[PDB]
Amino acid sequence: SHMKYTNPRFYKHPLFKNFNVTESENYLRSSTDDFLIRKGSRHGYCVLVIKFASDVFVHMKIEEHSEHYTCSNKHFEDIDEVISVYVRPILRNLKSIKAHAKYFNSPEDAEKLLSSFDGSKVVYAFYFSRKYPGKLTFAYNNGSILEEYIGVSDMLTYNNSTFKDIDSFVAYRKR
Amino acid sequence: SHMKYTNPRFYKHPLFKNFNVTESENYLRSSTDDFLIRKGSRHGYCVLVIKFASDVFVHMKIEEHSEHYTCSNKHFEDIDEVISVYVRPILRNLKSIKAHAKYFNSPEDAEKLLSSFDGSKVVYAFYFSRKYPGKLTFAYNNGSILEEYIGVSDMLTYNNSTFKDIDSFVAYRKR
Ligand SMILES: [Cl-]
Ligand SMILES: [Cl-]
Repeated sequence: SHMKYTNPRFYKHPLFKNFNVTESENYLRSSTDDFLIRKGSRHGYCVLVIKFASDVFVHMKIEEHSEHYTCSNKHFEDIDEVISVYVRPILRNLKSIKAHAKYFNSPEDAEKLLSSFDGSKVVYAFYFSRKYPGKLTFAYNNGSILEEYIGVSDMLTYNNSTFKDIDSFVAYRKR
Repeated sequence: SHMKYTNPRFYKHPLFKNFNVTESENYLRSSTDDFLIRKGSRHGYCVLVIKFASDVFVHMKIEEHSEHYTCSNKHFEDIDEVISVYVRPILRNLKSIKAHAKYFNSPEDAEKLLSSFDGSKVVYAFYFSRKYPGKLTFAYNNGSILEEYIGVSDMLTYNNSTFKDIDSFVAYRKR
């Protein structure tokens, strides 16, 4: 935006925390909280921080305009609407992902399974990307270990395609 | 919105036509043009009208706010951005759809094919919905003629799932 004479309205919001990047991630590392909204380094916006895992954080710019907000190219009546329409279904998604039989917490620890490969079947694992916070890595071994990125929003997104959960993704990916 | 003292900015836009619903569809029926933006019946917005077929028109509210516009829950810097980001890929989609081997122009005329059913295979056809302008009807005969709606945006959307074209949709739907 450009600067206004009044405090940004999101300052008054209960989810708004006066944190920078490190403080947000710190606070989230040791909180039960899954997300917060922090201050942006320049005027006009705050930033939604969602903890994907202990060391995976997603920071999304939320812009404040005269009545509405915008977040990820979508438009929202208020911050509460960002949370219900946008954040909760992400969390619902993250919950399923980490419940999955085939989800692991580290690449390093999804390592064991990928190495157990006989030649009998494709071995595959899932773990969140640290190189691209917000991506789920689909890793598989068919002879060589390959990797693919899946987007994590309210759905799982893979190239053109879109999935409610890992299961349906798996179904599509094989056949 | 509520009323302002200045003309809505979209009046100045070259794609804006001072038409109501009938005039828009009329004009589109007999134009080579695929879409236009028309006046809304109340303040604060114009309406994108896309011709899907001779008697299928999709009307989408485009709201004008102080600098940005909104259309289908998405946010746009200007009307031009609505067109490139939103309308052209719809048109690219519509083009493919009507190119498809399995697309027909009327339900009535996708009737022949659905009746040719032997028992040898599932017979299926595609045609745009008139009951829900903006939907593509996927019709199939496996014993009885069933129907399903696919959304037409930049992608084809079917329940949870999303497709670039009919072909990949077909692939998914069978197996
Ligand atoms: Cl707005
Ligand atoms: Cl805006």
